[PDB]
Amino acid sequence: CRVVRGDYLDC
Repeated sequence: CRVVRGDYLDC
């Protein structure tokens, strides 16, 4: 998983 700034998946 990378990050959530337009980068997270479902974790």
